[PDB]
Amino acid sequence: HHHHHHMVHITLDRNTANSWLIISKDRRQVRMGDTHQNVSDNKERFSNYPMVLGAQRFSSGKMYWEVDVTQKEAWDLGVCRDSVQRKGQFSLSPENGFWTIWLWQDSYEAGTSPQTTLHIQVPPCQIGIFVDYEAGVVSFYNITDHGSLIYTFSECVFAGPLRPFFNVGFNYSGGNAAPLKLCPL
Ligand SMILES: Cc1c(Cl)cccc1NC(=O)[C@@H]1CCCO1
Repeated sequence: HHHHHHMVHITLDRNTANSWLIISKDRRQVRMGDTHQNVSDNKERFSNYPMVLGAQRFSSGKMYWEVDVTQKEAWDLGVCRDSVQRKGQFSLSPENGFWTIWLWQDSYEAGTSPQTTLHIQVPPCQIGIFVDYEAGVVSFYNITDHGSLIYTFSECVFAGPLRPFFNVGFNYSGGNAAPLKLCPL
């Protein structure tokens, strides 16, 4: 791809984080803590899952950023509506305002309803995310494999401002403590 020139500097929004997340001082890294992180509750926080939003809101144009997923067993990445549900149980789907991919149990899947199997030959250590607001496109790229396409959501009905979306995943196994990191431009 040749999307790198629409690069945007994403930072994480502490106020949206599940209360067990630890966001770095530079707001570019997030990991699951081994307990509640001593913050007050608020209506923005994702309650049921280890999720957080980027601070930036996008309502036009082309945007591109990259995320490091090295040595994680589970995660979700993409974009979502600013108005997505925060509390209780929900599925990641375009109907619920999410355009995402994930790793779970040694398989990669796109967050369609029902979910779509991804075909990845080279497990990615860094993921590129491209949004074209006007075109209604969200695309994912394998930076480890020379930028190869992972998945394109097209005919997207955003229906609102978009925010970068992250899930560090559960760490029941003890093998998923590693952070998500926003990679430099
Ligand atoms: C923080 C969290 C949410 Cl939000 C949802 C489900 C699980 C967890 N916690 C973990 O994955 C690990 C394993 C048990 C102790 O923490």
